[PDB]
Amino acid sequence: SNAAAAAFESVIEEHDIPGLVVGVTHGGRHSFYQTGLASREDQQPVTPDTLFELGSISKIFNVTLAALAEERGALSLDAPVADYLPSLRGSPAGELTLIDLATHHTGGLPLQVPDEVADVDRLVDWLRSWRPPEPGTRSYSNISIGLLGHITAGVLGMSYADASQTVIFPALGLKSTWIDVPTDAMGRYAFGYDRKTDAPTRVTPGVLDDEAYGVKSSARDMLTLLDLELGTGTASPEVQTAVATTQEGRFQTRLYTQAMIWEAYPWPVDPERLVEGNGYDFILQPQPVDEVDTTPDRRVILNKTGSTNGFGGYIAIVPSEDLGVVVLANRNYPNEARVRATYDLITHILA
Repeated sequence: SNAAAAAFESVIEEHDIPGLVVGVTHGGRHSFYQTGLASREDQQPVTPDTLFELGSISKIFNVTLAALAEERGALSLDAPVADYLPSLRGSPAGELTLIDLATHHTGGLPLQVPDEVADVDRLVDWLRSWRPPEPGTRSYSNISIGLLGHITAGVLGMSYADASQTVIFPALGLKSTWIDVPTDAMGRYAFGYDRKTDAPTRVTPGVLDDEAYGVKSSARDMLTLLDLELGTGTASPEVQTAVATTQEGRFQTRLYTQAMIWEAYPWPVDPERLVEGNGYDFILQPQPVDEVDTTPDRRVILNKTGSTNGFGGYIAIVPSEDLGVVVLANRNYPNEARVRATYDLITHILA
Protein backbone atom coordinates (compact mmCIF):
# COMPACT_ATOMS: atom_id res chain seq x y z
CA SER A 1 0.00 0.00 0.00
CA ASN A 2 3.16 2.15 -0.15
CA ALA A 3 4.03 1.66 -3.83
CA ALA A 4 3.21 5.19 -5.06
CA ALA A 5 5.43 6.76 -2.39
CA ALA A 6 8.48 4.75 -3.46
CA ALA A 7 7.81 5.33 -7.17
CA PHE A 8 7.65 9.13 -6.84
CA GLU A 9 10.11 9.78 -3.99
CA SER A 10 12.93 10.55 -6.45
CA VAL A 11 11.07 12.92 -8.76
CA ILE A 12 9.62 14.85 -5.80
CA GLU A 13 13.12 15.70 -4.59
CA GLU A 14 14.79 16.12 -8.00
CA HIS A 15 12.24 18.81 -8.89
CA ASP A 16 11.15 20.10 -5.47
CA ILE A 17 7.51 19.20 -6.09
CA PRO A 18 5.60 21.04 -3.33
CA GLY A 19 2.52 18.83 -3.52
CA LEU A 20 1.57 15.66 -5.34
CA VAL A 21 -1.33 13.19 -5.40
CA VAL A 22 -1.58 9.75 -7.01
CA GLY A 23 -5.00 8.16 -7.41
CA VAL A 24 -5.13 4.52 -8.47
CA THR A 25 -8.18 2.61 -9.64
CA HIS A 26 -7.79 -1.16 -9.96
CA GLY A 27 -10.78 -3.48 -10.25
CA GLY A 28 -13.02 -0.63 -9.10
CA ARG A 29 -11.04 -0.08 -5.87
CA HIS A 30 -9.88 3.52 -5.42
CA SER A 31 -6.70 4.41 -3.51
CA PHE A 32 -4.84 7.70 -3.05
CA TYR A 33 -1.32 8.73 -2.07
CA GLN A 34 -0.99 12.38 -1.01
CA THR A 35 2.08 14.35 0.03
CA GLY A 36 3.05 17.96 0.53
CA LEU A 37 1.17 21.21 0.29
CA ALA A 38 -1.31 22.59 -2.22
CA SER A 39 -0.19 26.03 -0.97
CA ARG A 40 3.12 26.82 0.73
CA GLU A 41 2.03 30.06 2.43
CA ASP A 42 -0.95 28.86 4.49
CA GLN A 43 0.32 25.24 4.56
CA GLN A 44 -2.80 23.70 3.05
CA PRO A 45 -2.01 20.01 2.36
CA VAL A 46 -2.79 18.12 -0.81
CA THR A 47 -5.82 15.82 -0.48
CA PRO A 48 -7.80 13.70 -2.97
CA ASP A 49 -10.08 16.78 -3.22
CA THR A 50 -7.39 19.38 -3.99
CA LEU A 51 -8.00 20.97 -7.41
CA PHE A 52 -5.12 21.00 -9.90
CA GLU A 53 -4.79 22.54 -13.34
CA LEU A 54 -5.08 19.68 -15.86
CA GLY A 55 -3.52 21.49 -18.85
CA SER A 56 -3.78 19.36 -22.01
CA ILE A 57 -5.57 16.61 -20.06
CA SER A 58 -8.56 18.98 -20.38
CA LYS A 59 -8.59 17.90 -24.04
CA ILE A 60 -9.94 14.51 -22.95
CA PHE A 61 -13.16 16.22 -21.82
CA ASN A 62 -13.21 18.16 -25.12
CA VAL A 63 -13.22 15.05 -27.32
CA THR A 64 -15.65 13.20 -25.05
CA LEU A 65 -18.06 16.10 -25.46
CA ALA A 66 -17.59 15.96 -29.24
CA ALA A 67 -18.25 12.22 -29.15
CA LEU A 68 -21.28 12.80 -26.92
CA ALA A 69 -22.46 15.45 -29.37
CA GLU A 70 -22.12 12.87 -32.13
CA GLU A 71 -24.06 10.26 -30.11
CA ARG A 72 -26.90 12.85 -30.01
CA GLY A 73 -26.80 13.70 -33.73
CA ALA A 74 -25.74 17.33 -33.25
CA LEU A 75 -22.66 16.83 -35.44
CA SER A 76 -20.68 14.12 -37.19
CA LEU A 77 -16.99 13.63 -36.48
CA ASP A 78 -16.42 12.97 -40.21
CA ALA A 79 -17.88 16.27 -41.41
CA PRO A 80 -15.47 18.98 -42.60
CA VAL A 81 -14.81 22.01 -40.40
CA ALA A 82 -16.37 24.18 -43.12
CA ASP A 83 -19.78 22.64 -42.36
CA TYR A 84 -19.57 24.52 -39.03
CA LEU A 85 -17.26 27.49 -39.79
CA PRO A 86 -18.58 28.40 -43.26
CA SER A 87 -16.08 31.22 -43.89
CA LEU A 88 -13.52 28.40 -44.13
CA ARG A 89 -15.13 26.64 -47.10
CA GLY A 90 -12.57 25.98 -49.83
CA SER A 91 -9.56 26.47 -47.52
CA PRO A 92 -7.27 23.72 -46.21
CA ALA A 93 -8.48 24.41 -42.64
CA GLY A 94 -12.13 24.16 -43.66
CA GLU A 95 -11.42 20.81 -45.33
CA LEU A 96 -10.01 19.29 -42.17
CA THR A 97 -12.56 16.98 -40.54
CA LEU A 98 -13.52 17.13 -36.87
CA ILE A 99 -11.68 13.82 -36.45
CA ASP A 100 -8.57 15.53 -37.89
CA LEU A 101 -8.85 18.19 -35.18
CA ALA A 102 -9.26 15.59 -32.41
CA THR A 103 -6.19 13.66 -33.62
CA HIS A 104 -3.95 16.62 -34.65
CA HIS A 105 -4.05 15.36 -38.26
CA THR A 106 -3.60 18.82 -39.78
CA GLY A 107 -0.28 19.01 -41.63
CA GLY A 108 1.45 21.45 -39.27
CA LEU A 109 0.30 24.18 -36.87
CA PRO A 110 2.12 26.17 -34.19
CA LEU A 111 1.57 24.71 -30.73
CA GLN A 112 0.09 27.96 -29.36
CA VAL A 113 -2.44 30.42 -30.72
CA PRO A 114 -0.23 33.10 -32.34
CA ASP A 115 0.48 36.11 -30.13
CA GLU A 116 -1.05 38.42 -32.78
CA VAL A 117 -4.49 36.73 -32.70
CA ALA A 118 -6.78 38.51 -30.25
CA ASP A 119 -9.86 36.23 -30.19
CA VAL A 120 -11.47 33.18 -31.77
CA ASP A 121 -13.05 35.13 -34.65
CA ARG A 122 -9.62 36.50 -35.58
CA LEU A 123 -8.24 32.96 -35.27
CA VAL A 124 -10.81 31.72 -37.79
CA ASP A 125 -9.64 34.46 -40.18
CA TRP A 126 -6.03 33.42 -39.56
CA LEU A 127 -6.89 29.79 -40.35
CA ARG A 128 -8.49 30.84 -43.65
CA SER A 129 -5.11 31.79 -45.13
CA TRP A 130 -3.10 29.10 -43.29
CA ARG A 131 -1.33 26.49 -45.44
CA PRO A 132 -0.07 23.27 -43.77
CA PRO A 133 3.64 22.89 -44.61
CA GLU A 134 3.45 19.05 -44.48
CA PRO A 135 -0.08 17.93 -45.41
CA GLY A 136 -1.22 14.70 -43.79
CA THR A 137 1.23 14.80 -40.88
CA ARG A 138 0.34 14.86 -37.20
CA SER A 139 1.08 18.21 -35.53
CA TYR A 140 0.28 18.66 -31.85
CA SER A 141 -1.48 22.00 -31.37
CA ASN A 142 -3.86 23.88 -29.08
CA ILE A 143 -5.25 25.59 -32.18
CA SER A 144 -6.94 22.54 -33.70
CA ILE A 145 -8.22 20.89 -30.50
CA GLY A 146 -9.38 24.31 -29.31
CA LEU A 147 -11.31 24.92 -32.53
CA LEU A 148 -13.10 21.57 -32.14
CA GLY A 149 -14.37 22.58 -28.69
CA HIS A 150 -15.55 25.88 -30.14
CA ILE A 151 -17.37 23.98 -32.91
CA THR A 152 -18.95 21.48 -30.49
CA ALA A 153 -20.13 24.22 -28.15
CA GLY A 154 -21.57 26.11 -31.12
CA VAL A 155 -23.52 23.04 -32.18
CA LEU A 156 -24.92 22.72 -28.64
CA GLY A 157 -26.03 26.38 -28.47
CA MET A 158 -23.97 27.46 -25.47
CA SER A 159 -20.53 28.54 -24.30
CA TYR A 160 -17.87 25.85 -24.06
CA ALA A 161 -17.88 26.58 -20.31
CA ASP A 162 -21.60 25.77 -20.09
CA ALA A 163 -21.16 22.74 -22.33
CA SER A 164 -18.48 21.45 -19.97
CA GLN A 165 -20.21 22.27 -16.68
CA THR A 166 -23.85 21.54 -17.63
CA VAL A 167 -23.46 18.74 -20.24
CA ILE A 168 -20.29 16.61 -20.11
CA PHE A 169 -19.20 16.92 -16.45
CA PRO A 170 -22.67 15.92 -15.10
CA ALA A 171 -22.98 13.18 -17.71
CA LEU A 172 -19.67 11.80 -16.41
CA GLY A 173 -20.80 12.00 -12.79
CA LEU A 174 -18.20 14.56 -11.71
CA LYS A 175 -18.73 16.94 -8.78
CA SER A 176 -15.35 18.70 -8.41
CA THR A 177 -14.49 19.45 -12.03
CA TRP A 178 -14.74 23.02 -13.31
CA ILE A 179 -13.72 25.40 -16.04
CA ASP A 180 -14.61 28.27 -13.68
CA VAL A 181 -14.02 27.20 -10.07
CA PRO A 182 -16.87 28.55 -7.88
CA THR A 183 -16.46 30.53 -4.66
CA ASP A 184 -17.05 27.61 -2.27
CA ALA A 185 -14.36 25.55 -4.03
CA MET A 186 -11.62 28.20 -4.40
CA GLY A 187 -10.13 27.18 -1.05
CA ARG A 188 -9.36 23.76 -2.58
CA TYR A 189 -7.63 25.25 -5.65
CA ALA A 190 -3.90 24.49 -5.35
CA PHE A 191 -1.27 27.11 -6.11
CA GLY A 192 1.20 26.27 -8.84
CA TYR A 193 4.91 26.93 -8.41
CA ASP A 194 6.98 28.30 -11.27
CA ARG A 195 10.02 26.23 -12.26
CA LYS A 196 12.33 29.25 -12.62
CA THR A 197 11.17 31.70 -9.93
CA ASP A 198 9.53 29.29 -7.43
CA ALA A 199 6.73 31.94 -7.33
CA PRO A 200 3.04 30.98 -6.95
CA THR A 201 1.25 30.82 -10.27
CA ARG A 202 -2.13 30.16 -11.86
CA VAL A 203 -3.14 29.65 -15.49
CA THR A 204 -3.53 32.97 -17.31
CA PRO A 205 -6.29 33.75 -19.85
CA GLY A 206 -5.75 33.08 -23.53
CA VAL A 207 -7.59 32.44 -26.77
CA LEU A 208 -9.31 29.02 -26.66
CA ASP A 209 -8.11 28.49 -23.08
CA ASP A 210 -11.44 27.01 -21.95
CA GLU A 211 -11.56 24.66 -24.95
CA ALA A 212 -7.90 23.53 -24.86
CA TYR A 213 -6.54 23.71 -21.30
CA GLY A 214 -8.96 25.32 -18.86
CA VAL A 215 -10.19 22.36 -16.76
CA LYS A 216 -9.42 22.02 -13.05
CA SER A 217 -10.16 18.75 -11.28
CA SER A 218 -9.27 16.65 -8.25
CA ALA A 219 -7.65 13.24 -7.99
CA ARG A 220 -10.94 11.81 -6.70
CA ASP A 221 -12.93 13.12 -9.68
CA MET A 222 -10.24 11.93 -12.08
CA LEU A 223 -10.64 8.37 -10.77
CA THR A 224 -14.36 8.64 -11.51
CA LEU A 225 -13.31 9.60 -15.05
CA LEU A 226 -10.83 6.74 -15.28
CA ASP A 227 -13.43 4.19 -14.14
CA LEU A 228 -15.54 5.41 -17.06
CA GLU A 229 -12.54 5.17 -19.43
CA LEU A 230 -11.86 1.65 -18.18
CA GLY A 231 -15.46 0.77 -19.08
CA THR A 232 -16.42 0.07 -15.47
CA GLY A 233 -18.28 3.24 -14.48
CA THR A 234 -21.85 4.44 -14.15
CA ALA A 235 -23.09 6.31 -17.22
CA SER A 236 -25.82 6.22 -19.84
CA PRO A 237 -25.31 4.22 -23.06
CA GLU A 238 -24.59 7.60 -24.75
CA VAL A 239 -21.58 8.26 -22.55
CA GLN A 240 -20.26 4.68 -22.54
CA THR A 241 -20.31 4.87 -26.33
CA ALA A 242 -18.76 8.34 -26.46
CA VAL A 243 -15.91 7.27 -24.16
CA ALA A 244 -15.19 4.27 -26.41
CA THR A 245 -15.32 6.47 -29.52
CA THR A 246 -12.49 8.57 -28.09
CA GLN A 247 -10.16 5.57 -27.63
CA GLU A 248 -10.55 4.10 -31.15
CA GLY A 249 -7.29 3.95 -33.09
CA ARG A 250 -7.35 6.61 -35.81
CA PHE A 251 -3.79 7.16 -37.07
CA GLN A 252 -0.53 5.32 -36.52
CA THR A 253 2.57 7.33 -35.73
CA ARG A 254 6.06 5.84 -35.52
CA LEU A 255 5.69 5.26 -31.77
CA TYR A 256 1.99 4.84 -30.91
CA THR A 257 -1.57 4.89 -32.23
CA GLN A 258 -3.30 8.28 -32.16
CA ALA A 259 -6.90 8.21 -30.97
CA MET A 260 -8.94 11.31 -30.05
CA ILE A 261 -6.36 13.04 -27.81
CA TRP A 262 -5.71 9.63 -26.22
CA GLU A 263 -2.39 8.13 -27.31
CA ALA A 264 -2.30 4.32 -27.23
CA TYR A 265 0.79 2.10 -26.97
CA PRO A 266 0.97 -1.72 -26.92
CA TRP A 267 0.79 -3.37 -23.52
CA PRO A 268 3.34 -4.37 -22.27
CA VAL A 269 5.63 -1.57 -23.55
CA ASP A 270 9.27 -0.69 -23.43
CA PRO A 271 9.09 2.39 -21.14
CA GLU A 272 11.71 4.07 -23.36
CA ARG A 273 9.09 4.06 -26.13
CA LEU A 274 6.66 5.75 -23.75
CA VAL A 275 9.32 8.34 -22.93
CA GLU A 276 10.22 9.15 -26.54
CA GLY A 277 6.57 9.27 -27.58
CA ASN A 278 6.07 11.96 -24.92
CA GLY A 279 9.33 13.77 -25.72
CA TYR A 280 9.65 17.25 -27.19
CA ASP A 281 11.34 16.11 -30.43
CA PHE A 282 8.13 14.18 -31.15
CA ILE A 283 5.66 16.72 -29.67
CA LEU A 284 6.83 19.92 -31.36
CA GLN A 285 7.40 18.89 -34.97
CA PRO A 286 5.19 17.31 -37.65
CA GLN A 287 5.32 13.51 -37.71
CA PRO A 288 4.25 11.18 -40.54
CA VAL A 289 1.26 8.96 -39.83
CA ASP A 290 -0.32 5.89 -41.40
CA GLU A 291 -4.10 5.62 -41.38
CA VAL A 292 -5.56 2.57 -39.64
CA ASP A 293 -8.82 1.54 -37.93
CA THR A 294 -7.31 0.06 -34.74
CA THR A 295 -4.15 -0.38 -32.68
CA PRO A 296 -1.70 -3.10 -33.80
CA ASP A 297 -2.17 -5.05 -30.55
CA ARG A 298 -5.50 -5.66 -28.85
CA ARG A 299 -3.94 -5.00 -25.42
CA VAL A 300 -2.91 -1.36 -25.09
CA ILE A 301 -1.97 1.35 -22.63
CA LEU A 302 -3.45 4.82 -23.26
CA ASN A 303 -1.88 7.90 -21.68
CA LYS A 304 -2.03 11.70 -21.67
CA THR A 305 0.30 14.33 -20.21
CA GLY A 306 -1.01 17.71 -19.10
CA SER A 307 0.78 20.82 -17.87
CA THR A 308 0.37 24.48 -17.17
CA ASN A 309 3.03 26.90 -16.05
CA GLY A 310 2.63 25.72 -12.47
CA PHE A 311 1.28 22.18 -12.81
CA GLY A 312 2.36 18.78 -14.10
CA GLY A 313 -0.16 16.00 -14.63
CA TYR A 314 -0.39 12.54 -16.17
CA ILE A 315 -3.04 9.85 -16.60
CA ALA A 316 -2.66 6.29 -17.91
CA ILE A 317 -5.13 3.41 -18.26
CA VAL A 318 -4.54 -0.28 -19.01
CA PRO A 319 -8.02 -1.64 -19.86
CA SER A 320 -7.02 -5.32 -19.93
CA GLU A 321 -5.96 -4.85 -16.29
CA ASP A 322 -8.86 -2.59 -15.20
CA LEU A 323 -6.07 -0.30 -14.01
CA GLY A 324 -6.04 3.50 -14.01
CA VAL A 325 -3.52 5.96 -12.54
CA VAL A 326 -3.73 9.75 -12.22
CA VAL A 327 -0.75 11.83 -11.02
CA LEU A 328 -1.28 15.52 -10.26
CA ALA A 329 1.47 17.87 -9.04
CA ASN A 330 1.66 21.60 -8.50
CA ARG A 331 5.03 21.76 -10.19
CA ASN A 332 5.56 21.42 -13.92
CA TYR A 333 8.15 18.63 -14.09
CA PRO A 334 9.46 16.68 -17.10
CA ASN A 335 7.26 14.31 -19.09
CA GLU A 336 9.97 11.65 -18.92
CA ALA A 337 9.84 11.78 -15.12
CA ARG A 338 6.03 11.40 -15.07
CA VAL A 339 6.17 8.41 -17.43
CA ARG A 340 8.96 6.48 -15.70
CA ALA A 341 7.56 6.95 -12.19
CA THR A 342 4.03 6.03 -13.31
CA TYR A 343 5.32 3.05 -15.30
CA ASP A 344 7.27 1.97 -12.20
CA LEU A 345 4.13 2.22 -10.07
CA ILE A 346 2.10 0.19 -12.60
CA THR A 347 4.63 -2.66 -12.72
CA HIS A 348 4.56 -2.87 -8.92
CA ILE A 349 0.75 -2.99 -8.86
CA LEU A 350 0.62 -5.82 -11.41
CA ALA A 351 3.53 -7.80 -9.92
